[PDB]
Amino acid sequence: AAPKNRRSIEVNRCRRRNPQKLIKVKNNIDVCPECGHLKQKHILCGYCXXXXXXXXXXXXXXXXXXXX
Amino acid sequence: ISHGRVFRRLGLGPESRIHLLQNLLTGLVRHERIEASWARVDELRGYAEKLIDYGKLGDTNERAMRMADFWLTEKDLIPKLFQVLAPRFQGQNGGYTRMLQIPNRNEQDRAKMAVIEYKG
RNA sequence: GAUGUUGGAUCAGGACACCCAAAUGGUGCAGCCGCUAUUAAAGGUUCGUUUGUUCAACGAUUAAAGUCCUACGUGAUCUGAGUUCAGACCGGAGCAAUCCAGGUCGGUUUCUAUCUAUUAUAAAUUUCUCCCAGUACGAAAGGACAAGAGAAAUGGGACCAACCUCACAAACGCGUCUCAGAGAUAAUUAAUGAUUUAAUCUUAACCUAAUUAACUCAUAAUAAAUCCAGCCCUAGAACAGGGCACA
RNA sequence: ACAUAAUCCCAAAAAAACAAACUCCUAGCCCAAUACCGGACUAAUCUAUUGAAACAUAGAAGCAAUAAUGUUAAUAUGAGUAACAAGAAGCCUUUCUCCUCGCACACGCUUACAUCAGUAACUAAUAAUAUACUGAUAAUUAACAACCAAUAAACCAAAACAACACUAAAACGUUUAUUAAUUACAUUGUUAACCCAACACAGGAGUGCACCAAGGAAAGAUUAAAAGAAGUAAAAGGAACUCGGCAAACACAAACCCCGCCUGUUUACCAAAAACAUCACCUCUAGCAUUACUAGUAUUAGAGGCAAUGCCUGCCCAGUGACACCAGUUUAACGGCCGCGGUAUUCUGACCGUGCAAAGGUAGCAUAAUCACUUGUUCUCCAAAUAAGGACUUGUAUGAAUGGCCACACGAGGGUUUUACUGUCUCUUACUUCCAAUCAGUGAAAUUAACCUUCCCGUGAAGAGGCGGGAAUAAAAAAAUAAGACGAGAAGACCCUAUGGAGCUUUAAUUA
RNA sequence: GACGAGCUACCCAUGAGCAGUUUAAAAGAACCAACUCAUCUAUGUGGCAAAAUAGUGAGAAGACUUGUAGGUAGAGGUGAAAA
Ligand SMILES: [Zn+2]
Repeated sequence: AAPKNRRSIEVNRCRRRNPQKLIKVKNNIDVCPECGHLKQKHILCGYCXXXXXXXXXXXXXXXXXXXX
Repeated sequence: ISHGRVFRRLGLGPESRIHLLQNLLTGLVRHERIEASWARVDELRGYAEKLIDYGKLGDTNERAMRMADFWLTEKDLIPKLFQVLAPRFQGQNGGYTRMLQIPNRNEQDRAKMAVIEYKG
C-alpha cells in the first residue's frame, strides 16, 4: 500500500514522543564495596575484577605453558 | 506454545544445540570458568551439574563411563574431571556451577554477559 | 491519465412475497395427514453423481433441504474453470489479406497498510424414541391433544482424569462435562357484566379469563491504585497478570 | 410488501410577528459579472536628462508564474518501517564442533596484490577487522609459453589400444633432391590479484585430473505470538478433495480411445502441443560447363504436395492453370461431385418417370478434433455418467495424396474406467528451521493539494469523513484483519472519433 | 547516410567432449551420472536474478554438445516456418 497524504508535524511529534516514553530512566548506579567506584546494580565491578580476571588469565596461560 | 517448557531453543537446531552444550561444557571443565551469554550459561548449569553427578557415580561403572565418553570426546577432560574435580565436590550436592553477571556488554550486539565457575 | 464483467471457495449481513420449526382461521377439516389464508426472520435450511453452470436430471437423508438484495456481496483474501488479447485443427463464409457474438486443445494474475474501520461477557437452538394406547370415534380401514421419561444433533462457553496425536511435567478432539427460572407486550384468535341502538355486540367506557419469536431481569462475571530493584511463571509481542519470606 | 439505524430537516405541538445585493436614511473614490472588445495605471532591466548610497520625464524589452504525469536544485512524508548479519572456548595464537568441492592450463582482467604505517572521515549496507580502504614501500627464473628455412619430386590400402570388418568414403603424416642461413648464448609475456551481468549480484562459460591430508563456517544478539515459506509425524476412514489423484506421502498392477509413425525441431522471456521436420510416395521443370548449383550430369539437380508401413486412391477438362497451338489433351493441376413425383398390412422404395448440370460422393468411415437441433437413440461402464467406450445413420456442415480407412511400437501431447497408496478430503493437530516480533548498528521505496480525518438517514453529476439533520467521541502507539479513502500502479490493449501511422493481400485505380 | 552476427539464427574452417549396467557379433537396443534442455508444482514478484531457486521431468553415439578462427543486415539477412 501507499500513503494517502504527507504527515503533519504535530502528528509526527505526538507519535514519536509520548507513547514511546523516550527512554525510561531508572537507577542502576551503585558504589563498589571494594574500590568504591561507581558501577551497575546486581553486577560485578568493572575495575577491581577485570584486571584480576586478566591476571588470572595470564596466570592460567603461564601455568598451562609451564605444565606442557 | 511456551507453556511449561524448559529446554530452550536460542536459534539453534537440536544437533547444533547439543554440540553447543558440549563445547561450552568442554571449555568450562577445561578452564574451570568461562564467559558466555546469560541464556547459554543458565542452560549450561543443569547439564554441568549432570556431568558432575555422572562423574560422582563411579569410575569403574560402565554407565557413567560411556555417558562421560558420549558427552565429552576430548581425552584430556575426563581424567581431570574424575580424578581431580570430582573428589572435592563429593560432599556437595547442588553446590557446583555458580553463575555471575558481567558489568559491561559487547560493542556489537550488546549481549548480556555472564560467567560460569566451579567452586575452588 | 481503467469502476478488472461469469462461476466456485472464503466470510457474512439484511429484506419477507415463510420452505421448515411456532401461534391460528376456513376446509368438500371423522381421525391421521393435506389444501388455502393470517401472524412471525430467533435459529436452521444436508451430503453426492453428470456437465465450466445460471440450470437441469438422478442417488441417500432430513423438522426443511425457502427466495432475493448487498457493484446480479466478496480477486489491495484466493481460484482462472469460463472470457479479454500472441498458437494447432475440423466446419462455414471470403479470389485473397482473413474473419465468425459457432464448436475442440494450450496460454506468467503486480503490491511491505498512511488514514478511517476492526482485533468477543453470558442467559440458547433443533430432533428422534418410549410411556398413557392401540381407549374415545368408526361397518371396516384407520386413529390424537396434554402430561411424563430417555436419547442425540447443531451450537455457546470450556477442560485434559482415561482413550488418541504425543521423545520431558506442555496443546488439542477424535475424548469428557454443562447449558436454567421469570415478567410484559405480538398481529391473529377465544371470553365475562354491558352500553350508544329496550335486542345484539370481545369495546365504546370500565373491573377483569386466557394466546409464537423479539422486547426485558430475581440476577450471574466486575472494580482494595498510589512500593513492585532484582529473580522466576502452566503468564506473556512490549505492556499487563501471577509467584519469590530485600538491604 | 424490500434488502445498514429511526422519523418524508431537531425536539415537540395543536386540530397579528420574525425575515433578502429589495427600498429608505447616512458618507463618498455614483450605481456586479464567463468568452470577447475598449480605456487608464503599477513592479523589474537598460539607455538619454537630472539627482548621486532611496527618485520622474521619455525611449527600448528575453518585462510580473501557483499548476503543463513541467524543467533543475534543495529538503520532507512514508520511517526509525521494509531490508542487510546461526559455532564456541580460550589465547596471542590453538583446541573442539559443522557443512563440503574444488586445485592447475587459458582467452581474458590492467597493481586488485606482498610488506610497513595509519583508520575521526569515506571505503567492504556495522563491529571485528580486512584477500578485496587510505598512504608509502616490495613485485623472479628456465631447459615455460609466443616469435623463423624457400621450392621442386615420390606414395597408396580411414579413424573406432584393428590381422580385420563396416560405413559417413577418411584431424594431424613421411621420404628424395637443389639453393640458402648465422651467434638463432637473442626480443615479448608468465609468477602479481581476478572476471562478464549498473552492485563484493544464490544467475555465466572452455581444457586436464583429484573427491582427500585440499577448502568454506548459516561469523550481531534475543523473543518460541499470529501468519507465511521449507521440512517431519498422525487416531479411524482411504479420493469422501477437486475443473483434473493437482499436490503429497507410498509406489508403478492392470483397461479402453483420438492424433502423430518413430529418434528430433519450434513463439530466447505467458503456448513444447495434434504443429514443423522426418524416411517414403507422386507430379513437374532442367542435355547445360571453369569462383552457387557442381569441379555434379536423368540412378543428377531444382520446385510442389503428401508423410513409416498395410489396403486403396472412383467420376467430372464446361471455367481457370499447364502442354501441344485456337483446336485438343491434362486431376498425386486450381476445383467440382443434384432435386422432385409414383410403386406392395404400417413404414420404407430394389424399380420407374422427370427437371437440371461439365459430371452429380465409388471403396471406406460416421452425433466424429466434424452433428446446429443435442444431453440423437440404444448398449457398456457407475448406487446416479451433458464426459468415455461399443453400435445405429435424415452425414445442418466426412471423404479417398490440403489423401481415405486401419495399424505393432513409440509420446514430459489430448480423454475415460478398476486396483494399490496417501493430511487431497471428513478434519485437522503437533514439532523443526528461515522470516514475522524485541533490542542495537546502517537506514529505502512507490505514494503524497493541504488535512483537526467517526457513523446513520437523505441530498449532492445519480455511491459524502469536509453538505444537512440525528447518533457517538479526553489525548497518542504497537502487534494483527484488508471493507472504504470510486486505494496505489499503466494518458484502456475492448468501443468510437482523427480527411493519424504501419504491416499484409488484390481483378482498387495509376505505372519508372 | 552509416554503425551492429563478442547476444542470437544459419553456415564455413580448425579442435575438443559425452561414466556405468544387462546383453546374441553389433559406437547395435533400454536404464542411468556429466553435459545439453526447462514438463509440472512451489517459492521469489522494486528480487539472489530486468528469466532465479527447490523438488520433479526430457535428451544423453546423435538430426548431439562445445572452444577458437570467419561469412550473411534493415527498398534486408536468417528462419526443421512461431510473424
Ligand atoms: Zn570495584
